[PDB]
Amino acid sequence: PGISSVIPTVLEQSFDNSSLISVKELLLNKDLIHPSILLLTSHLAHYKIVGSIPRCIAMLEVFQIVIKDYQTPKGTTLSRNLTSYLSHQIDLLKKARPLSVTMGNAIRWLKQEISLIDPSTPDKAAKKDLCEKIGQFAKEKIELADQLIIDNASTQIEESTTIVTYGSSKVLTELLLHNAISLKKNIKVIVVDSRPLFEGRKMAETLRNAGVNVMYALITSLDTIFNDVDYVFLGAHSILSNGFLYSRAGTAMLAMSAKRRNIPVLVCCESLKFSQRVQLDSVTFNELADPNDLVNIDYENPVERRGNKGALLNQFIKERKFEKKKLAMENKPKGNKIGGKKGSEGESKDASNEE
Amino acid sequence: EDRLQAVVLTDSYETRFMPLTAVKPRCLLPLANVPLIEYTLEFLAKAGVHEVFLICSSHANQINDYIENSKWNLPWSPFKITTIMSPEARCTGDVMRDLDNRGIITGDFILVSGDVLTNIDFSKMLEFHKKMHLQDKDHISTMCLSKASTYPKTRTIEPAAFVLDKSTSRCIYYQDLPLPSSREKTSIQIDPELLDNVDEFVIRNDLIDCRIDICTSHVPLIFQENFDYQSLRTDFVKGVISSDILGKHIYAYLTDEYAVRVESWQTYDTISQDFLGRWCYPLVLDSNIQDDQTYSYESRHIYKEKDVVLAQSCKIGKCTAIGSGTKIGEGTKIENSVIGRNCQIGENIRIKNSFIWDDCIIGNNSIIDHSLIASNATLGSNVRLNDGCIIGFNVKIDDNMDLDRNTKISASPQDLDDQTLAVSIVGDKGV
Amino acid sequence: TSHCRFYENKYPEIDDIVMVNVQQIAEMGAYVKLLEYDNIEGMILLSELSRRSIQK
Amino acid sequence: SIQAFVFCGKGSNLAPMQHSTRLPKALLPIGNRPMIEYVLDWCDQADFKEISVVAPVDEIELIESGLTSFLNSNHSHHLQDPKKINFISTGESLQKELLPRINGDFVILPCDFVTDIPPQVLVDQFRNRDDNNLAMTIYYKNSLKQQQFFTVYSEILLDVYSQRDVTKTKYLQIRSHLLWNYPNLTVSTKLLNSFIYFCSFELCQLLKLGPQSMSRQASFKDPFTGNQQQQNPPTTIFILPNETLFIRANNLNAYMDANRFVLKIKS
Repeated sequence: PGISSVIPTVLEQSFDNSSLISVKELLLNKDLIHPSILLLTSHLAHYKIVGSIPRCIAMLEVFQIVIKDYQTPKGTTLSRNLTSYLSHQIDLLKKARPLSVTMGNAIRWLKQEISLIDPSTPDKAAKKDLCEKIGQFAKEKIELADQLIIDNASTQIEESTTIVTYGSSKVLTELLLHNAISLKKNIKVIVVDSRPLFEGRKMAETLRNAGVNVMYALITSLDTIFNDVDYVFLGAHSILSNGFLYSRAGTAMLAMSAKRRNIPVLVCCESLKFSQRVQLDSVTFNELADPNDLVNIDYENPVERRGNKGALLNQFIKERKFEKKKLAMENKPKGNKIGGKKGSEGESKDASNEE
Repeated sequence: EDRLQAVVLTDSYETRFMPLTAVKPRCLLPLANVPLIEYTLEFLAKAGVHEVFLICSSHANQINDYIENSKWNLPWSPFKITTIMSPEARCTGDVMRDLDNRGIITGDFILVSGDVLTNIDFSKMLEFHKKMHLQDKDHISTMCLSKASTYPKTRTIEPAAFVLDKSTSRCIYYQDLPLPSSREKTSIQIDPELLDNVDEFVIRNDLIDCRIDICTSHVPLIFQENFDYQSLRTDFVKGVISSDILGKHIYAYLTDEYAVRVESWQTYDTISQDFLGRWCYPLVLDSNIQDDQTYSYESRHIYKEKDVVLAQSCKIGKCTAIGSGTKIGEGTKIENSVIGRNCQIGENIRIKNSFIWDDCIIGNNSIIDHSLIASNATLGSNVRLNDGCIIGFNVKIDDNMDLDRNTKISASPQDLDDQTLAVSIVGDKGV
Repeated sequence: TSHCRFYENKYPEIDDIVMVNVQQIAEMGAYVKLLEYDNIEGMILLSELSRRSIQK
Repeated sequence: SIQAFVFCGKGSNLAPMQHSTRLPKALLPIGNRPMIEYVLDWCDQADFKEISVVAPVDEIELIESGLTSFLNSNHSHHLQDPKKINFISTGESLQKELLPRINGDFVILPCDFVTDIPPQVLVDQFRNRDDNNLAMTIYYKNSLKQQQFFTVYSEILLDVYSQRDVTKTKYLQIRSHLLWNYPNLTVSTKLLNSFIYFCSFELCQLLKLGPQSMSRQASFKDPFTGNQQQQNPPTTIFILPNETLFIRANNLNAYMDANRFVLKIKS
């Protein structure tokens, strides 16, 4: 594949469930590697915008492009080394940064598709239909799911609502936009954001660009707007067969607060977000990047400054670790709405048999 | 560097604020219940001034009275306030000449022009100035600069221009052009004399204006020598630079902190908005410098003072302020506004980025979409105004009104439209 | 304005074939407009529509 | 996807070895290490596949010989000859000719190079920040009058306008409508432009329908005006020029500098 390891930073005595670091700067790249994937990796290394949902879509697009580029060889067959290539790609992705359940599902589907179509069929005719099928899948298991979510929201949400959210949950943003402009109702939307990621800020900016009244929030306090807050949706990434949620940042805290004060929380998701794997703590599987998001003194991301911060090894023993993905609870997110419209997260795998 | 004395300019540009000024002046008017010269005074105090020069001319008596009222006439402070007499609507050259003739200052003196609100430390700057002076004999004055508010797309009138230096920090040129309404000039010429002596150059366009100078014992002599100067930024410093005295240099310093001078209406509005937000940290309404005001920060972005009466079923927005003793019945849809102390209101105020000054009686019903109401200018029944509307002094508004953008309302109880006594553009009575 | 039936008569017969363009699903089935026999709506219940993810 | 072009010409600017009957511009061993060797090394570093060197009327086989013998090469390097050459355009006329062979992106690099800086970071910059075109400027000679000046931006990093000092009106000029969008504009004194060009996917349309560029500068980066009139058609992402600064002492060839380069190399 190329070059691996050779990186600074200690193994850390506290929290080491997954490996922590990689390929950022390109040197001596292989001939067969498609550059799009490399570009994507480069983006992800220092990404602000995407989270869970759009990433998968991007991956799908890339795969489609790859398929379009590839034709059946004379020596090797269509199902000879494709699988190997896929595996290699997956490995590369893993090396870059750990992935989502949706992505895995997509991979599985692709594998199934590969298994399905026999190599004896005409090649031109084959991918003509295959690509169409892929497109159809994309339409159904993403856009249609989103549409369904929107419609669920429509029946449920009262005549004009104050809405609170966290992160970069693209579907939810889209829904908000729809509420603002398409169906036309009052949108007192409150967005919270942390230090390491400027996702919330970005979302706010986007809302402003569409013409929405936004309330910006940080870690130090949340309750200042609560003690008034009436209806809340949480940030989503992946669901388990427990009834729990594996999501981003201090969403758990927010959920807890909601539970304490007046009203519970609800999350809407895609029907292909669900896993069959299970966990129950923020120690199980940790998603990590480099401890550098808080080294630069606030404000913007690319700055390059002279000051005081930058003591990972310089002074007498110092560690500056963080986490990205944490455990969201069960007793509080009562709502789960998918391609099967209605249900509770207490019914943690009721749709897994039906699919 | 102990014991200092400075000259400050107040009521610099009237008629620029065209709706106001007839009996009550320009600088006396508050930002949000609090006057603008107070901040300047505070700054001066912080600096450590022992002798204060101040100029009064147009509607001067009232200004003087106000000064007397403010707690600085007593010898508890190291500084005293003295008034310089000058004719109606004047420049800065004549006044400077007068000051020179009078003749008091020995050493360093600071001239501040316009309306400057600062939240910056200056001791370090002073030290730097001192160091510079110590470095070489032929050295003149210090200047301040700041990064502008993102992109100038709503601020249309003034686009600044500066050609600076890294090591010693020095500039010569300055330029302004309109454009968005009707385009004209597309060319600006730059000095080609001596450049490679310092080598390094940093050009910066859009920067916040204030006009501040820390001056040494050269300026009055220079004035005495050459009596052709009118303004300091356009003619004086540049003139001095351009082969007048050999070896004379200036110093520059940059600060990213909030410091804006007021000149127009939209700019003023923006400043007000900024103040409403938590942009300033040494200058906030909860700290209270005067120790007679009781404003404190509250939930859903609102400023308030003690005891406000309001009827049931309410609807409130963001970035607002409500004064003490404002007696309100039913209504209020408050979004982005300032209201002064004590305002009797009948029913309903539809507020969409509005503004209200000191003591305003409002009758029945008002659909307001971004407008300003001035002091003692009482509102009758049915008030309807569009964007950027500005009202003047003693305007006794009665029944039924409709106005649009850029309309200006008089103050005289002289030339301008929208009359004070007996309605505005529905009847003609007055001067 | 777009109207008028494709054949000679307004209303279809028994055993004849028609092509439909779908507008909305669920609750009943598909009470949808035809592109073979007039623009007036024709309905299918949730049973005859499918044989072998159906709602997707 | 990835291909590069190597410009080669004739020694017209240089004064005191270059005017010999059989010696070329590409093969000049002035300062110990060969001149095109560096270029080759750069190419190797850059991971670019099918790289083609463009040749003028003078020297047709010598360059081929250089490519083949002396040196490790391995990769398929080919020397192609266009016909329309005048030199009254240095390589513009060559660029115009070679356009249907470009499948994706192409980099313009002369035969004469002096390099010490890391070169991956330029490429990376070109890739990442959604840049249409990127050029480079480097510091003045550090080792022991009338000068040249250019426009810069330093905190995003952007380029605006390019004018030297040979043929111009005595006093400087700044446009008004090219300021209300993108406000802050800075001019530096010490910097020296190395003349390296990076080109994206959609640039081939300009050099076949209507050319105006002279010495590869005029109609390439300066027509980025999106205000005033709207008469010249913009090709789609908006037209945006870019520039970056670097520390190490190595620069361009335009005047008498070979002697200085020689002095420099031994360190």
